[PDB]
Amino acid sequence: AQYEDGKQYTTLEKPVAGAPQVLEFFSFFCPHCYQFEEVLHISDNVKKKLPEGVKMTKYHVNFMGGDLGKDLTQAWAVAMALGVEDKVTVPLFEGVQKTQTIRSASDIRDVFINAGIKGEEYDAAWNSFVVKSLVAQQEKAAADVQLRGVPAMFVNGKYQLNPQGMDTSNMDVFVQQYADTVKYLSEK
Ligand SMILES: O=C1CC=CN1Cc1cccc(-c2ccsc2)c1
Repeated sequence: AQYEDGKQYTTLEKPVAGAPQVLEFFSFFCPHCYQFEEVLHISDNVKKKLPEGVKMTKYHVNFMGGDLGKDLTQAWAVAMALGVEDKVTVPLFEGVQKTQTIRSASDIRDVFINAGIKGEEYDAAWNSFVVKSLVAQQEKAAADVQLRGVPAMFVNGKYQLNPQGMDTSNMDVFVQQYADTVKYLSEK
């Protein structure tokens, strides 16, 4: 067929009940994730093609970058809680991988301050149990699929995107193939 299990996607042998409809994982340490988000704009182009009533969830992971990797999962929880993902995603990626100016939790915080989140607001969120809960939700979702690599995207707890089964000669074509595959999977 045009879409084939093992080609554009794979099928989880242990399906996850109650999983987010479309679930993306990344790390700000992850070089391919930098490409996915900053250059390919995968999340945006996937979202722009999702059926009505299909929501997209994006979570950070701990298994890259040690201590700072865990700090970034907590900062991503702050970003989600405050709803400022679209303000901090670029400077966090660039801070970690382009300028390499993010070396500590304080450096992460500076990115939010520069993006206009007030210091008191950031610190209250950082220390909040709402954010602890969001951190737990990120960890649980990744654990549910035994996640050991990023970038990764899952659909309905059942299917995992397989971008290695896609032509990478043209960036634009690759992105819409990925997006069309997520749409196809969500409609299964
Ligand atoms: O996910 C995959 C599979 C193979 C490579 N990658 C990562 C990547 C990074 C940056 C650009 C491309 C790309 C896609 C079409 S033209 C250039 C692909």
